[PDB]
Amino acid sequence: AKVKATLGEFDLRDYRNVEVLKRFLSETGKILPRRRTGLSAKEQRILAKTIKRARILGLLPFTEKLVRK
Amino acid sequence: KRQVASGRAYIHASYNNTIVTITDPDGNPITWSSGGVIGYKGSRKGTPYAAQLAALDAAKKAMAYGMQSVDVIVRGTGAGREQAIRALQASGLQVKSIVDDTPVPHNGCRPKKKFRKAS
Amino acid sequence: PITKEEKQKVIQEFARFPGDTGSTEVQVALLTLRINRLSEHLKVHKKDHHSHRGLLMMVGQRRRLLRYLQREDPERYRALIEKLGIRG
Amino acid sequence: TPIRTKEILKKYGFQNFLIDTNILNRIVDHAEVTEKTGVIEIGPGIGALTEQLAKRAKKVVAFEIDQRLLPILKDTLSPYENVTVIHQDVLKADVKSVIEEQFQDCDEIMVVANLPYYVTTPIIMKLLEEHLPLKGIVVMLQKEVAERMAADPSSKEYGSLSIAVQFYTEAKTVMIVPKTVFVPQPNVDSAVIRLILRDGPAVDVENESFFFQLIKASFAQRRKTLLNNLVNNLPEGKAQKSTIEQVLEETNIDGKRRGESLSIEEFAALSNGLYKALF
Amino acid sequence: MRRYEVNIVLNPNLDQSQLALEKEIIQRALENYGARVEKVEELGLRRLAYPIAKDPQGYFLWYQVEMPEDRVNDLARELRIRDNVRRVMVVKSQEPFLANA
RNA sequence: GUGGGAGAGGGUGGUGGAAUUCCCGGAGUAGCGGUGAAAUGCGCAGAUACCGGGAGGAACGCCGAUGGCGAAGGCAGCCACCUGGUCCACCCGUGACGCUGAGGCGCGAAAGCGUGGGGAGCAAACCGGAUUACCCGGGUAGUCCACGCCCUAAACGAUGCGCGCUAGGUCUCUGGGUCUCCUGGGGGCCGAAGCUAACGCGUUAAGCGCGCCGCCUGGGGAGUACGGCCGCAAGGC
RNA sequence: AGCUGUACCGGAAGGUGCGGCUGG
Repeated sequence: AKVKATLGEFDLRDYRNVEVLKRFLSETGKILPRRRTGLSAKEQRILAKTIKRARILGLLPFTEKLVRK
Repeated sequence: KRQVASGRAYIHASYNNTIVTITDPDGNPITWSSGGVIGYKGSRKGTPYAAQLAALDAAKKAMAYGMQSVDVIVRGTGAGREQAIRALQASGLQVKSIVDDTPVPHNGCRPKKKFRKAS
Repeated sequence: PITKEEKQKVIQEFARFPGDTGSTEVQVALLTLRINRLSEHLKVHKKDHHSHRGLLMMVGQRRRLLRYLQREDPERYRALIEKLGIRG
Repeated sequence: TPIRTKEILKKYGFQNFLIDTNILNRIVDHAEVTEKTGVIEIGPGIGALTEQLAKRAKKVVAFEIDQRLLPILKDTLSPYENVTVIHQDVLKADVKSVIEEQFQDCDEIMVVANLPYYVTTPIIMKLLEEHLPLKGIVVMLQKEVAERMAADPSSKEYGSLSIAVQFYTEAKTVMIVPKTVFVPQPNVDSAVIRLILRDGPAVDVENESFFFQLIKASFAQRRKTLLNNLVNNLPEGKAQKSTIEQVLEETNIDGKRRGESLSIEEFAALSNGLYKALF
Repeated sequence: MRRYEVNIVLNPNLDQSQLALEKEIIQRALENYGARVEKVEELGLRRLAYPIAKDPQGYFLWYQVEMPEDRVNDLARELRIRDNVRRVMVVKSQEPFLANA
């Protein structure tokens, strides 16, 4: 599916709303492409900026470990 | 001796070698083995079979120190990754978690000439 | 940046008649304001080679407007040039 | 011989060749070999040069390092009698003995060679190093290298080879070989140069070691002030900076001079200057 | 004369006294630079996705302020001097761009 | 002029994490590294693999794109300040105020130079190992910063700038509206008429026209010679 | 796979370093 579809209404510029932002990160703490998030470019740009900001604030992980083979 | 009975395993998988290091929860290594320790030299060290024997040998030693179960962490993307995981899985230790921990730069130091040309 | 207040006061000062925003005098005054601000900036920032082009363009535009004004009515040109302190 | 080359290669089941005739005579014309002068050839190959050389050579010694090419040297040089093959590497040999032995009856020798360039320069350097009593050398040696061998003291050619040879011998470009004469086009031009030895060194023999050390030091960072070169490359020299500044004054060489713009005379003067003053 | 959001992440292992003192000092410093507080939000304790100063806990303060621009940098330089405060971030108050509605 | 919009446009401060190297502490022992296969090298003064702390330099993974911005060169972590260009709507103001431009003046990747710092990784020259180059292990300049020079290129879309006219279809970035659609500005593919020696171009013209500038006159010798200007020099015109 | 600006080359039938181009 898509991350946007698997979500209600929310703000993209909210750099503290961790519960929604975590939905846009893969198993590893990496930003998902538009292929997965299902956003327009402007939306993707704003989301990536916010993600980086939250990363700095320590709320979101820069990197992590995938628990598989 | 240590009789920790529960530790973890670090599998450094390279293109040239595979090294398995068994360790306590605290991270202090207890025993280790590689492709070279078995007796292989040169390119033979890189083979998946070498990785299998390395994993089995390290596991046997760790059992001799009285372990029962580990938590395997794999680093690198060499040719002995899956073979080492499989070997350690059925060696008798009760592996609980398999974790990928490949350390990659965030576009840091400039790589060697052979590894450059990357877009 | 130039706030709306700063611009407005200049517009309402240099206007020929009330509601005028587009006479040559108003354009020259606004360009002068921009040029002064940018000159201060560039005086501080020596290695801002990208803004210097902006300054050159602004100066050129001001010179063209002044040439036209002088050609049309010399008196207004003299009054403007003295009141703005251009070329002195 | 272009027509005969194919025949000879095919007849044995078989690499750059001077197939053409006129110029092989011209190179030995410049080489000036007679019944009075013998020849040591190190690159005989198939023996193309050897035939026309021995047509007017006093004595012919040839060095072949590979015995795969050996079986064909005899039968291709059947009529000629002057030929004597020493299946020895010239670098690993002792040319002094061979000079004393084969050419004892003969009068003079001038080396003429045609060998791959990746082997050329070390051989010439060795033949110069050991002070053999031979008249001269004639080699075609990748023109871009020959210019560096001659290399008037400027124009991107005056390096360190230039100083060495001009300290040992004389050099000057003799002939340009037009491309494509070789059956495989070598994508590069070659030049025949001649070296003529001299009686003793060109300049002071005060310290060969220190002279060459200074030569190497001054040309490490070619694009650099000579003073910077010396303070950098010369051993320590950081704490001896003031000494260098001192010595450069009385030698009448300016600090900011880009050592690539020096003469052998100036280099000799500086070699004498720094030695016995630096330490 | 613009609107900013000031985020402070400070040492979580502060008792009532120390925490009150830190809040008071940062408030005084904020007021010192001609800043006016529109609102304050106290999010308390949160779980940091990675350790900061070896401690996986952080105390979060969020101020909406309105202040002169040419001061803001200095303010940050002022607020980052205490050893108790770990992270200080000042961001221009933007608008809530709404999508998926 | 008013209202709004997008952006790795530029400069100055300041901090975030990943990774490499090095130092210290702990635990543990015989290889590690490297290749097509090996060797040089490092290691019993304890190397590799592991955990913890510290030092420093350089670059910013995911998003990231056939994307965006700039006159070109070129420009990617994030925050703030200062600042240039540009688009759209309203159609409010001036009333031809325009286009181009020999000289001049400024900018100008990389590689180089001078005066001082800095130096983690990589790496000309150089030093060694295998097998002619290639490949492997080291390594100075250099790569980084400040100031001052240098002024070159496959500096390219090999296409000078401005304006007007001449079928469309499709993808995409970004504004506006009366939002199935309509109307602006960028970036790409396929194609009417037409053009071209052909390849191909084709509303982003290499079509049809007007204005201004630059340049060409068979190859080699030759970007060489001499002269002049500039540069510390290499060299540039 | 070549080409190119610049800088070196005491194992130059040419090689390498830093960038650029497709005229592969």
